[PDB]
Amino acid sequence: MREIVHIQGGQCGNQIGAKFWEVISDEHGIDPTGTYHGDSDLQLERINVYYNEATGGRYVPRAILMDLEPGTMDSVRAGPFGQLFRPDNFVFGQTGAGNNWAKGHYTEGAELIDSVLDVVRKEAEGCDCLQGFQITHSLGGGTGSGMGTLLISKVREEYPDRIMETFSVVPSPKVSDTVVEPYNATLSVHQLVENADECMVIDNEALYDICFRTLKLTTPTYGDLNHLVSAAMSGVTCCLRFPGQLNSDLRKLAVNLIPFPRLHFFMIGFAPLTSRGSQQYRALTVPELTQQMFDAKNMMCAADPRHGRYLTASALFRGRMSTKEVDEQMLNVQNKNSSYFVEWIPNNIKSSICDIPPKGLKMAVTFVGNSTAIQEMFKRVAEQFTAMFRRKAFLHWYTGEGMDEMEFTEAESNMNDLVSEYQQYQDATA
Amino acid sequence: MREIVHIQGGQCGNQIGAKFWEVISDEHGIDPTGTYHGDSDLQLERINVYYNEATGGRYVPRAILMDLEPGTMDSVRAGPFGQLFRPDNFVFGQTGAGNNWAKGHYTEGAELIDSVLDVVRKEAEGCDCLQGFQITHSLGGGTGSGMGTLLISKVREEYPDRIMETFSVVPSPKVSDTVVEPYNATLSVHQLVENADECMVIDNEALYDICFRTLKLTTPTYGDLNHLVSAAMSGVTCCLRFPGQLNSDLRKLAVNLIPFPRLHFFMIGFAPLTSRGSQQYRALTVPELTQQMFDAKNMMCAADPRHGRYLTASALFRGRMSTKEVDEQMLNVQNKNSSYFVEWIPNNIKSSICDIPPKGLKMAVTFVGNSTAIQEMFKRVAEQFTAMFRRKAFLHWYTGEGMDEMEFTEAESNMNDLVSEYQQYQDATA
Amino acid sequence: AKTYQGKQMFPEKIKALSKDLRAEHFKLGNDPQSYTSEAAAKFKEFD
Amino acid sequence: EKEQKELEKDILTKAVAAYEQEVERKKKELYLTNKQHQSSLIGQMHDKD
Amino acid sequence: TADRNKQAKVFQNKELAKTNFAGKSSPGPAYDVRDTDYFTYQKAPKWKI
Amino acid sequence: MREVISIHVGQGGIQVGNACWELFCLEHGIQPDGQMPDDAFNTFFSETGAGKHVPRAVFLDLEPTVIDEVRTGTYRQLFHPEQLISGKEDAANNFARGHYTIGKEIVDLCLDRIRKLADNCTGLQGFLVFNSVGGGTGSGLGSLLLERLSVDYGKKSKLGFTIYPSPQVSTAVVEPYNSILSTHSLLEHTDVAVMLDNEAIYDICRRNLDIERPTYTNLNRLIAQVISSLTASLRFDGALNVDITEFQTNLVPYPRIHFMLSSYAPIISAEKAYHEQLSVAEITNSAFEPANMMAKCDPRHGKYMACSMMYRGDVVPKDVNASIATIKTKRTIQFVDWCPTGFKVGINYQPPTVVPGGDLAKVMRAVCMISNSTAIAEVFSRLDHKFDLMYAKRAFVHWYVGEGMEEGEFSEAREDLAALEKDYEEVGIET
Amino acid sequence: MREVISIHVGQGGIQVGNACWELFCLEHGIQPDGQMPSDGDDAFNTFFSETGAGKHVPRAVFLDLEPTVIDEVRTGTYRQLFHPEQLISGKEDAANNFARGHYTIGKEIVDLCLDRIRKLADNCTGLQGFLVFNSVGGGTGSGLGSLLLERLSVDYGKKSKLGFTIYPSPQVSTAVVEPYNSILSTHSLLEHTDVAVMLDNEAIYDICRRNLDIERPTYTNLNRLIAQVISSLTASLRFDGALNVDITEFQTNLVPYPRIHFMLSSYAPIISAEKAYHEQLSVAEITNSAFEPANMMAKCDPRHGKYMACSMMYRGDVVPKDVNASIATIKTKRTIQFVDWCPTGFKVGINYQPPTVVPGGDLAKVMRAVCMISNSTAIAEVFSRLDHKFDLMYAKRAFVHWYVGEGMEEGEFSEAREDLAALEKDYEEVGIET
Ligand SMILES: Nc1nc2c(ncn2[C@@H]2O[C@H](COP(=O)(O)OP(=O)(O)OP(=O)(O)O)[C@@H](O)[C@H]2O)c(=O)[nH]1
Ligand SMILES: Nc1nc2c(ncn2[C@@H]2O[C@H](COP(=O)(O)OP(=O)(O)OP(=O)(O)O)[C@@H](O)[C@H]2O)c(=O)[nH]1
Ligand SMILES: Nc1nc2c(ncn2[C@@H]2O[C@H](COP(=O)(O)OP(=O)(O)O)[C@@H](O)[C@H]2O)c(=O)[nH]1
Ligand SMILES: Nc1nc2c(ncn2[C@@H]2O[C@H](COP(=O)(O)OP(=O)(O)O)[C@@H](O)[C@H]2O)c(=O)[nH]1
Ligand SMILES: [Mg+2]
Ligand SMILES: [Mg+2]
Repeated sequence: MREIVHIQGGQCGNQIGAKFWEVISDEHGIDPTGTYHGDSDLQLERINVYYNEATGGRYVPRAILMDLEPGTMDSVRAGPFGQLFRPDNFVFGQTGAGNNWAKGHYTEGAELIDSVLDVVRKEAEGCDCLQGFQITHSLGGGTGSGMGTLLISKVREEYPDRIMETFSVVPSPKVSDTVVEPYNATLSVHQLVENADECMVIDNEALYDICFRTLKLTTPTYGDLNHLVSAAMSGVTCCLRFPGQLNSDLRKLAVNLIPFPRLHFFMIGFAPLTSRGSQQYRALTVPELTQQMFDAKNMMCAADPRHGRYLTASALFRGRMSTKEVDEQMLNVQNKNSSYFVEWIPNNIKSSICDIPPKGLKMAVTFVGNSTAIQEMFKRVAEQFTAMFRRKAFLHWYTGEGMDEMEFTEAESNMNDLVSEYQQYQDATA
Repeated sequence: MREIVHIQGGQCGNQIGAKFWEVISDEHGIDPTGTYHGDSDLQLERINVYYNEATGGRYVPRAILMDLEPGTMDSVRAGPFGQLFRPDNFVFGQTGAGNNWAKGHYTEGAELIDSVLDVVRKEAEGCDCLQGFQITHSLGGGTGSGMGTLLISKVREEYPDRIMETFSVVPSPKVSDTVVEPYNATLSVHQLVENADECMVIDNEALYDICFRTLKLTTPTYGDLNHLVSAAMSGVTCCLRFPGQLNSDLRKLAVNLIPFPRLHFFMIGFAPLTSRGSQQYRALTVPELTQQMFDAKNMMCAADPRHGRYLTASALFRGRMSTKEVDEQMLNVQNKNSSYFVEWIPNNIKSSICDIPPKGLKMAVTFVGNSTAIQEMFKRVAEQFTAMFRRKAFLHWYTGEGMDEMEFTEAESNMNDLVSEYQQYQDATA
Repeated sequence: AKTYQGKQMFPEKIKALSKDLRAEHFKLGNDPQSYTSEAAAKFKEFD
Repeated sequence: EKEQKELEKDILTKAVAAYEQEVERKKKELYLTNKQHQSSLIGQMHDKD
Repeated sequence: TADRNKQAKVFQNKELAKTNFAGKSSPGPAYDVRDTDYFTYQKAPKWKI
Repeated sequence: MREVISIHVGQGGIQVGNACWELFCLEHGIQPDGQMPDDAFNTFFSETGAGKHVPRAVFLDLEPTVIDEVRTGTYRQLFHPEQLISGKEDAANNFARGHYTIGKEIVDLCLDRIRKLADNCTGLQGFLVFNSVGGGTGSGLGSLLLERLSVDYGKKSKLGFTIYPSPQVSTAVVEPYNSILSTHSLLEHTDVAVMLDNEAIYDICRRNLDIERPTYTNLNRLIAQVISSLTASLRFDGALNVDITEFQTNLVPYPRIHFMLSSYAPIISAEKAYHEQLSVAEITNSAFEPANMMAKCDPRHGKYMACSMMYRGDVVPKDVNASIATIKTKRTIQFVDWCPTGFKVGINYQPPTVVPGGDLAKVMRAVCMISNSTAIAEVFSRLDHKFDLMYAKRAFVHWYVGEGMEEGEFSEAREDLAALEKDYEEVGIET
Repeated sequence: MREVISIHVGQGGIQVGNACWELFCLEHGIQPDGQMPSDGDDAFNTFFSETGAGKHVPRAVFLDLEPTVIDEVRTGTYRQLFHPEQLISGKEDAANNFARGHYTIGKEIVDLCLDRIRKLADNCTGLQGFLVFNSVGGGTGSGLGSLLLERLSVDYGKKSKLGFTIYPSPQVSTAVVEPYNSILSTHSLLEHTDVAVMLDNEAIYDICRRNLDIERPTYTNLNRLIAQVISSLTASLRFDGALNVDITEFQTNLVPYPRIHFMLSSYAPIISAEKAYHEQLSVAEITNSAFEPANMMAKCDPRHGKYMACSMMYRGDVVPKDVNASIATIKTKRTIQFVDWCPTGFKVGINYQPPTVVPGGDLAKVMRAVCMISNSTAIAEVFSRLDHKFDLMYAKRAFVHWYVGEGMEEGEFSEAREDLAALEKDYEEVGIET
C-alpha cells in the first residue's frame, strides 16, 4: 500500500539512484540476484512500497532510468546490484543534449519522452493505491535539467492529486565545471516551482565540506557524496515502511512544512556523522543527536540558516527512544534560540519517531527544515545569470532551435519574483 | 464432429501452412510418421477435427495443398513433417501465373481449378458434419490472390450455410517485394468482401517490427515470422478441440463480432511474447496479459487501433484461471478507455476460457478485434492504386488476357465504397 | 623509415579505478542491532 | 504453492543460462567461418602473384 | 501514447547498426568517379603528326 | 522440367557465348568432356541416357575461323557436332549482305536445329540471343532469326543481350549504319533488351579490378557472370525465386519501352577484396553508383521507371528491406511520379562461383540489377546524330543498295528512332 | 557506436597524421599490419572499422597532389594498414600557389575525395564530427583544404569540423610567399570551420628545447606532441571516465559567439625520463604548467588580453576534489584575469586511461597529464602582424602575377583584408569592458 515509483534522470541522477537502491536493498536484505535472505519478518511486511514481485519469487525495483547518452547504462548495469533493474525500463536516446537545456527540452526530449512516459503509466497504473512520485536529477546539466523538468510538467498534468518530490542538485560557484550552469539552472527553477509539491536542494560544495570537517577523510569521492544523499533519502520514507510511535507518511510532512503554496524548497541534513577515530568516544543520546541536528555545518547546503529565520522544522527520529526526550529537546531548542524562529507560528517544529533504526547505527535522525536563508542561493545564481545575459554570451546555441530572448527575461522576473516574495516573511511581524 | 478442412495456396500460404501443421502436430503429440506418442488422454479425444484416420492407426491431415508451380511444393515435401500430407492432395500446374492476377484467375484459373474442387468435394462429403473452411494465402501475389479468390467463390456457391475463414497477408508500403502489388491487391478485396465470412489481415511489416522490438532477436527469418501467425491460427479454434469454462466455436465468434454483414475484416495478435533473456523479470498474470494483449505495438497490423474506435473485440484465454479476474479486466479496460469504444453498443468485449495451455507456457491469449482503424490500409493501397492506374502503367498485361479496364473501375469504386461505408460508424452517435 | 618502425608495446587498472571511486572508504557505525518492535516488547503473554 | 514457486526458480535459471551458449556458440563459429574464408584470399593473392 | 514509428529511436543494443548508418549519408551517388584512373596509372601518349 | 535455349550469332556473340559455358559447366561440376565424375543441370544441359550431357545451345556464324577454333579447342567433346552452324563467306560488316543476300539461304537450316532442340524440351521458358549490334552477321542474321522465331513460336519470351557501339571508341567505321537498321527489327520483336556497350566495361576493369590492359577475354567473363545471376533462380532454391516470365510483367510499363541497362556488384580484385567487410548494406549502394553501370549512360539525368535486383549468397530478408528504404531516402535518386514502389527483389542461396585463371575474388554476397530508366534516351540520340552526318552526303550507301536493299529503307529506320525518342520524353514528364 | 572521420591534406598534414595513427595503433594494441595480436571491446570503434574477421581499417583518407610523401606510406611498415584506395595522390604539386590548388588542379581531385568521404561516412552511425589537418602556408594545404571545407559544409550541414591548422611563425619562416596564401585560407575557413586550433611551429621548438632538453628539434619530434594532444582530446569518447566530455560539448562551452572560434592549446607535463621521477607531478602543480604563458603551444601571450573561457582535460588517476582546489587557486591568482561577463570559465573533464608512452620516443611514462584548450582575446596579435606583413608585400603588388594568371581576379586580396580588419574589430569590441 501507498507504494511509490522511482524516476532518475541524467548522468548525475543515475549515480544517486544506483547507490540509493544499494542502500535500500541492504536495509531490506535483498541479494543482488533479487532473492530474499532476511532474518526478521518485518523486512518483508512492507516491501511492496518500493519493489515488485515477479515469477520465481524474486523482487525487482520499480525504477525508470532515462538519459540521452548510451554511455550511462553500461556503467550502472556493470556495477554491483546492477542486475536488479528490469532491462525493459531503460529508455534513452543516442545523441545527447550536450549540457544544453534547449536540446534536452525542445529538440530531443520531445521526440523521446513519449516512450519514457509510457513506462511511467505502466508502473503507476499497476499500483493498487499510489502514494506519489520521486524524481532524482541535477540542475547543472542539460538532460538532467531539461527532460527532467519537462517530465515534472506532464506527470503532474496527469496525476494532480498525488504527491511529488525532487532531489535536485544546484550548481555552486565554488565548485563549478560548466560555463553554462547559470543559464539552464535559472530556466529549470521556473518550471520546477509550478509543479513540484516538494523540492530538496543538495550542494556538492556542502557535501565536500561535510566530508572534510566531520568525517575528516583525506580524499572524498563521488561514492561518498552519493552515499550521504542516499542515507537521507531513505530516512524520509523510513516510517512509511516500518512501524513506529508516530508514523508520518509523505503527505503529512508536506502539510506541516508548507505555510504558503510557493514556499516548498527545503534543505536536509543527517545525523549522527562521526569519524571512526572518534567513533568510540562519542555517546549516542537523544540530546547528542539534536546538537548535531541543528549544527550549521551539518546542513547539506551552503545556505546558512543563521542568516535567516526558520519557518517550520521537521525531525524524523530513528531507533529505540522515549517520547519525552524527543518532545523536551525540541522545546528547549525552540526557546534557547527564539531569535531565529518566526514568531507568528508558535511551536513550529514537528517530530516523528520510527523504531527501526538504520543498520549499523543504534539511533539516527534526518532533519528537514524550511528556512528563509535559502533565498541567498537563488540570488547568487541570478547574479551570475544576469551578468552573462546582458552581453548575450553563449546564447545563439539556446536561441538556435526555437527559443527566444523573452523566455530568458520571463524566467528572470519570475525567479526574481520568487526571491523577493520569499524574504517578505523574513521581516514580517505580528 | 464439427471438423474443418484446411486449404492453402501460393508460396506464402504454403510456408504458413507448413509451420501451422507442425505446431498442431506437437500439440496433439503426433510424430512425423503419423504415430501417436502423446501423454494426456485429452490429446486424442478430439483428433478428428484436423486429422483423418487411416489404416494401420496413423493420422493424415485433411489439407489441400494447391499451387501453380512445383518449386515450392517440392520444398515442403523435403522438410520435416512433410510425410504427413497425402501425395494425392498435391495438385499443381506447370506454367505458373507469376504475379499476374488475370493469368491466375482467367487463363490458368479456369482450366486447373476443376481438379482441386474434385478433391475438396471428396474431403467435404467424407466428414460427419462439416463446420467450415479456412484458407491461408497472400494478396500480393498472382496465384495466391488470383486463383485463391476464385476457389472461395466456387466453394461458397456450393456450401452457403458453412463458415468461411481466410488469413490474408496484405502488402504494406514500407516493405515491398513486387511492383504490381497495388493492382492484384485491389482486385482481390472486391471479390473477398462478397464471399468470405471472416477475413483476417496480416502484415510482413508488422511481423518484422514485433520480432525486432518485442522478441529482441537479432536474426528474424520467414521461419520465425510464420511461427507467430501459426500460433494465432491455433488459438482461435483451441476451445473447439479442448474443454473449457466457456466454449465458443468459430461460428459463435462470427455472431458476436460482425454487426453488419459487410464489416468482417479483423486484426489479430498473440500474447505473451517476451525475449528469452528478460522472461525472468515478468509476471504471468491475467492483468499483465490483457495489457500486452490490448497494446497497439503487439498487433499484427500496421494500422494503429488508437486512430479509430473499436466496434467489437474478442479475447480467447488458454490455461487455468479465475473467471472473476477475467471479467473485471474487460470491464476495467472498457471504462478507462471509453473514448476508443463506440458508445451505441454496450459491453463490446467477449471473453472465452479454455483450460489447456500451450506446450511450454502456463497461460496464453488470442485477440481478435473489429476496429474502425483498419480503414488506413485500404486508403494507402487505393492511393497507390490510383497513382499507377491514372497513367495506365503495367495495364497492357491485364487487358491482354481477356480483362478490360472497366473491371478496374468497378473494383476501385467498390473498394472505395467499402472505406466510406466503414468510416460512417466511426463518427456515428446515439 | 628510421623513425617509424614496428614497435612492441604490450583494463584491470580501469576497473580498479572505477570501483574505488564508487566505494565507501568510511562505512558507518558497527551494527549490534536485532529487529524488535516497541508494541511487541511491552505487551507480552503473562501467566 | 511455495515449493512450485521455488520449483520455477531453478528451471528458469537453467533455461536462461542455457540460452547464453547459443549466443556465444553462434559468435564463435561465425568467426571460424570468416577466418577460414579469409585465408582463401591469401591463396588467391599468391596465385595472382 | 506512442505509435509504431518514432519508437525505434530508443537505444536497444548494438543492433541499431543495421538501421542507422545512412541517416547522415551525405546523400548518395552525387559525385562522379568515372574514368578517374588517370591518377593511379600513366596516361597513353598522344602524338601529333 | 524448365529449359532455356541460347542462340549465339556472330563473332561477338560466340566469344561471349564461350565464356558463358566455362561458368555454366563449372557450377554443375561437368567436365569439358561432358561426363560427370539432382536435376539442376536440366535448365541448360540434357542427360544423354547414360553418361555425358550436351548443352542446349546453337552457334551461328558465316566465317569459319571462330567456329573452327571452338571445334578444335578443349570443348570439342561437349557440343553436339551438327549444332555448330558455320558458313563460307563472311558478311563483312554489311547489314544488307546478312539480311538479303546471305540470310535467305541460311535460316532454313538454322530453324531446323532450333526445332530439334525445342521438341526435346517440355517446359521451355524462353530463348536467349547474343549478338553484337554493330556488325554484319550480328545484326543481319539476328534481325532475320528474331523475325522468323516471332511467327514460329509466338508467345515465347526472347531476351536480347546486345553490345551497342561506344560513344567514341569503336573498331568499325560503318557501324552507325547497321546499328540503326537493326533497331527497327528488335524494337518490335524482342521482349527484353540489355545495354552492354564496351567502353563502360573497360572503365570497370581499369578502376575496380586493377587491370591496366583489359582484353576481350576479360570482358566476356563479366558478362557471363550477369547471365548466371539472372537465371540463378531457375536452378537453385532460394528464399525468393523469380522466373524468366517475371521480368516483363514487372519491368515493362509499355510494350515499346523494353530497353534496360545492368549493373553488378561487388567487382573487386583479391588484392583489396577482404580489406573491407563487403556488407549487404554496402553492395546495394555500389549497384546504384552511376560509375558501376555496365552501359555508358548517366542515370542522374533521368528518372527510374522500375528496378529489379537479384541477391545471391547468404543474404537475409531483413537487410534488403532496410537497404531499400535507405535508397528511397536518397535525394539524388528520384523515381517517376506514377510509380510509388519500383523494386522487385529476389534472394538465392547459391553463392557465385569462381573460375580458375579469372580475376574476380570469391565473395559470399553479390547483387545484379536490371534497371529501367528514362536516362537511356541519350544513347539513341548520340547514335542518331552520327547517322545524320554520314547519311547527309549518302556515304557508303552504294554498298548497301547493291545488295538488294531499297534506297528508302534508311528513311523509315530513321523515323522509328525519332518516334522512339519522343516516347521516352513523353513518359518522363510528371502529371 | 560513436565515430569520427579524420582528413589529412598537404605534406605537413600527412606527416602529423602518420604520427597520430602510429600513436592510436600503439594505444589500442593493434599491430602495424592491422592484425590483432595473440587472439573489453568497441574501444577502437571511434577511429577504426572492423573487417569482420581479424584486421582493422582506419577511418582516414590521405590527400596530396604530389606522390613523394604518399608513396612512402604505401611502401613503409604500415603498407598493410590503410586501404589502398584511400591514399589519394595527384601528379603535379601546387608549388606554394593558392590559386593552383583552388582553381586549376584542386578541382580535379575534390570529386574523388568527396566520393571517398561518402564511402567512409556511410559505414558509420554516430559520427560526432570531422577532423581536418592542414598546414596553412602551403599551396595545396590552403587550396584543397579550403575547397574541402566549402564542399563538406554544403554536403553535410551541421556536422562539426575541427581544424588543427599551423600558422606561420612570427619571424621564423620557410617560404617567402606564405603570408599571401594565409590570408585567403583564413578568410575561407572563418565562415566554414566550427573550431580551429593554433599550432604554429616556433613555439613547439621552444617547448621542446626547454623541457625535453633537445638542442636540435626535428619535425618528427613536433608531430608526436600534436599526436598526444589529439589523443588527449579524443580519449573521452572511447575510454571510460568519471566526468565524460563529448565532441559536441565544445561548441556549447568554448565559443561565446559564432565568429569567435580561434583558440590555443597547452599540454603538461612534458618531461624527459632523466628528470621525470625527481618530483611527484601532483595535479596541483601540473595545472600551473598548463597556464604558464611560455608553455602555450602557440606563439601568443595570454597576458596581453583577457580570458574568455577555458576547457581543459585531465587523464590518469586524478580525483575530482583535487581539481576544484587547483581551479580555486588559479581564480584567486591575480596575474590571470577573465572577462567580467564570464563568472565561471572552466570546463573540466576527467578520464581514466593514462597517457600511453611510445617506445623509442622522447617523453617518459607519467601517471597523470593535463591538456588545456583556452579561448582568449590575446589571439588578436597573431592576425595583426600577419596583416602588417601582407600589407607590406601588397603595397607595390609583388608576386601577384603568379596568382592572377591562374584564374584569380585582382580584387580578391582586398576582400580578405577587410575580413581580417573586421575580425580584429570584433575581438576588440568583445574584449572591451562594459
Ligand atoms: N564484348 C565483346 N564484343 C566483341 C567481341 N568481339 C567483337 N566484339 C564487338 O563486335 C563488333 C563487330 O562485330 P564483329 O565482332 O567483328 O563480328 P560480327 O558482329 O559477327 O560481324 P561480322 O564481322 O560480319 O562477322 C565490334 O565493334 C566489337 O565491339 C568480344 O569478344 N567481346
Ligand atoms: N608541424 C609541421 N609542419 C610542417 C611540417 N612540414 C611542413 N610543415 C609546414 O608546412 C608549410 C609548407 O607546406 P608543406 O608542408 O611544405 O607542403 P604543403 O602544405 O602541402 O604545400 P605544398 O608544398 O605546395 O605541397 C611550412 O610553412 C611548414 O610550417 C612538419 O613536418 N611538421
Ligand atoms: N553527487 C554526484 N554528483 C555528480 C556525479 N557526477 C557528476 N555530478 C555532478 O553533476 C554535474 C554535471 O551534471 P551532468 O552529468 O552534466 O548532468 P546531465 O547533463 O544530466 O548528464 C557536475 O557539476 C557534478 O558536480 C556523481 O557521481 N555524484
Ligand atoms: N509470412 C510470410 N510471407 C512471405 C513468405 N515468403 C514470401 N512472403 C511474402 O509474399 C510476397 C510474395 O508473394 P508470392 O510468394 O509471390 O505469392 P504467390 O504468387 O501467390 O506465390 C512477398 O512480398 C513476401 O513478403 C513467408 O515464408 N512467410
Ligand atoms: Mg566476323
Ligand atoms: Mg608540399
